[PDB]
Amino acid sequence: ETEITRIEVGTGAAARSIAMRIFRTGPALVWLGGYRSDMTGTKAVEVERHAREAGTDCIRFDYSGHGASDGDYRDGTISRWVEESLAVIDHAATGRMILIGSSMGAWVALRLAEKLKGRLCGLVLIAPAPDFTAELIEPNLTEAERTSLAERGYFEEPPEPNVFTRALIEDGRNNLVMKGPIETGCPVHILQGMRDPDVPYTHALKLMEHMPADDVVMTLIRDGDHRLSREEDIAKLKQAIDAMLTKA
Amino acid sequence: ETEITRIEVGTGAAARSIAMRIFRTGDPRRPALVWLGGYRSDMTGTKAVEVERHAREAGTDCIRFDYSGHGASDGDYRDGTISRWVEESLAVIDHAATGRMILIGSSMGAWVALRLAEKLKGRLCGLVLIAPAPDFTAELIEPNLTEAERTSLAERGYFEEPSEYSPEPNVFTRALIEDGRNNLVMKGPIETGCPVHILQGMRDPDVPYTHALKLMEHMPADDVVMTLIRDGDHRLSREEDIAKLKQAIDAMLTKA
Ligand SMILES: [Cl-]
Repeated sequence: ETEITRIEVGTGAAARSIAMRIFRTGPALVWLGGYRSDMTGTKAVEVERHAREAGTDCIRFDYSGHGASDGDYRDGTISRWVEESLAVIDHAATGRMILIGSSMGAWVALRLAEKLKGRLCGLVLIAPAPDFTAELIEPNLTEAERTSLAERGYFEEPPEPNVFTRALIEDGRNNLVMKGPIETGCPVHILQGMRDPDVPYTHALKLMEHMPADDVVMTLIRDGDHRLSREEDIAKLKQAIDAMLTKA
Repeated sequence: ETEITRIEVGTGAAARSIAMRIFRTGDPRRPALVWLGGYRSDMTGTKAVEVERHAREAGTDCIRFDYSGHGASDGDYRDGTISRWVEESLAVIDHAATGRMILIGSSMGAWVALRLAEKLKGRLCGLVLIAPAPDFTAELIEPNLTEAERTSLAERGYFEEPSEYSPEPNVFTRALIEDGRNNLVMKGPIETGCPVHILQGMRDPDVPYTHALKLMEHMPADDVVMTLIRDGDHRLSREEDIAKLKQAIDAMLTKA
């Protein structure tokens, strides 16, 4: 329903076209997706759908190497994808916004939250995966996996296998957000499933511990997995966005 | 405000009178909210009054009562056990809690609510647990007993914890801790037969919020949700905390 518009991010051989779907109603919502997802995913589609009911705009886009944007995802880094998110926000966000980040998008959202001090009114983090290169991937590397990162510059995770590049892991240490106290200046809501097989729910708890006292809430779902895309999971996401909208 | 009525619970020398405050406002199965307070709590406390207020606003009944040795009920709380307080709660439910029930248990009341859910499986259609403290005798007291507290338990049958808010110290008897073992819910799986919502504060000084994670890991993979409040304490009685409590009750009311 919402048509794709595009901006060029980066210069020279790093220049790449970023696809965006900017919805305008008749406090925008901004979506930041996962590591190898795209803006047509279930949760992303439901966020713009929430914007249609709350009478607000919605900003969705695809990272480079994702969805309808240029490039190979194996050439991407957190810095590159943060850059694209900033560029899309500067181009589309005409005012206040609520950042909604899922997994790697939550890591991107937290980096954007620091540079945002439009203005941030709320944070909704879905199965948040901040610092996952240093917190989750690095401590669980087999000696055969790091040998691949040394001789090949990447490693493969077991129908197409996820490839984590050496550059992604190295750039991740320059984008760590759990370096200390995390002041977002806005209410925060975390959605997390206890049966998450990719981001252990304690990782979300560790992230929440790094946030100060003021308005951080977590909805912990006992039977939820990493995607959290069931109808009941989406219902709680919509309620978390509704809470952000009522306190803004 | 709400009239106090009483029922005798137990037989013989164990008989004791339990004070209740029954409020009466889907339609053939009018649900009742049931409050279950914490250790040494009172049915006139902040959370309990708000639960009856929520029932007055939602058009449902409300069942408030005091454990033996608590509030308006007979007895000395130092004579009580989890078994006795589960017993009284079941009797109050059987006498007043008509039809559909949503048990709202705070701290020790959450342990009682989980025991009631096991025994009732009217009928339970929801559990709201505030700062849940299941098995707190074996999980929270026993592992932190000093040598002196273990000795006074053996020598005198109790140990004391001075209170920084009241001149009366807090007492934990050997009977409460021993009988606690016969009431553990977190040994083996927990099945409640009804959706469960947990309210917990990360800054809870009396029940570590990890304790409520352990509780959730013992429950099945179906409709167990926790609202974790970053700056909440154990009381969870601020205006913002009461708000989330009413939201939790309303959510339980929409799922039958
Ligand atoms: Cl209270």
